[PDB]
Amino acid sequence: SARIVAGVWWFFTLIIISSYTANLA
Amino acid sequence: SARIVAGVWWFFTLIIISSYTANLA
Repeated sequence: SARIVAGVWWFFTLIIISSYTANLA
Repeated sequence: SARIVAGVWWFFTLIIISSYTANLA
């Protein structure tokens, strides 16, 4: 139950931080 | 107590490494 939550949130924050890095770049 | 310290520090080092990567790019 919590595993998919952690996974989805992890993917979410991953794409977000990568996008931030790219934009700043 | 320590949870928000780890969180804030994580956010901090996150912004810093993203900024470094972007700048170097």
